[PDB]
Amino acid sequence: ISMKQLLEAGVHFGHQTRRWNPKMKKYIFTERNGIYIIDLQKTVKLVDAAYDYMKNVAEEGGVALFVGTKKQAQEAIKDEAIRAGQYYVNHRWLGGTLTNWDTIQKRIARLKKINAMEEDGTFEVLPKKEVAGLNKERERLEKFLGGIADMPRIPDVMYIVDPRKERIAVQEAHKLNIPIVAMVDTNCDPDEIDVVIPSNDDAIRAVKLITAKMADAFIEGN
RNA sequence: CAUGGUUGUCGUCAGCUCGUGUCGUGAGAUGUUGGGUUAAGUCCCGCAACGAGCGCAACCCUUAUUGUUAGUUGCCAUCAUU
Ligand SMILES: [K+]
Ligand SMILES: [Mg+2]
Repeated sequence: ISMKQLLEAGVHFGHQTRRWNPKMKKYIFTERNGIYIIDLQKTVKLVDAAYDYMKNVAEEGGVALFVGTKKQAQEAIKDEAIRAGQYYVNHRWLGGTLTNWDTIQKRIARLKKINAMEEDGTFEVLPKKEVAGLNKERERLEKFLGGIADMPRIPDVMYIVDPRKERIAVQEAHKLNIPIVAMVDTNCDPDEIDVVIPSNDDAIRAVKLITAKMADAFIEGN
């Protein structure tokens, strides 16, 4: 990845100066027009390190979970996770998604069952109300758990966009001692993330750029 | 005022709870709250909650329309007689 690519994607932008986090001074370059500017030099070095780290995880046969519910990041992470073959959560991170993974597997099994009914033809012989109601249930299960329906075990690594937004996901990862690779913004906390990627979380182009790099790292590892 | 069984009562009011998860040193909390909606914890939406159970509802009986099968001890329009 290139510094010009980062700048074009707008990675450098941060949030308001008043809303920053002191720990981010380690990565902040300068403030312009009242908003902080991430140090793209450290960003390039750290994204390369994260690329290498994700590559190692992939080569180990590990499972990756891409997390982002930001309006900007939701669609981008879905596409890249699908492309990489690893699983994703993009609409809403359900509390206990991993700490209560055992419970969530029951809903995933329920989702698998409702899919089989369509293929089998139960829906055809199902009463109007039944099929309609079951279709609505299937829609909710897909909308929430769709991106992780086939995740075999607890992810070996969790990539996150804007942990400050994805507070709950970070907490579950810590509880399960799962490494976190996050797009950290000027108002976030870097201590919570093992592999920090100082970047703007509020730029769709930047999110696509960084997320695609991570997905390519996993693909290369495989 | 040792009990089983049976019953009244709030009240057919919409509540009462648990599993896992999470928060809290702890009793506890969350879900069950909140925006709507309903007769209803009824349902949708959002939510560190995700589900489930007892309730609610539905399945049951009766009443209100009707087809078909049946046509006597019931009914009498078409017919004649009493
Ligand atoms: K509990
Ligand atoms: Mg109920």
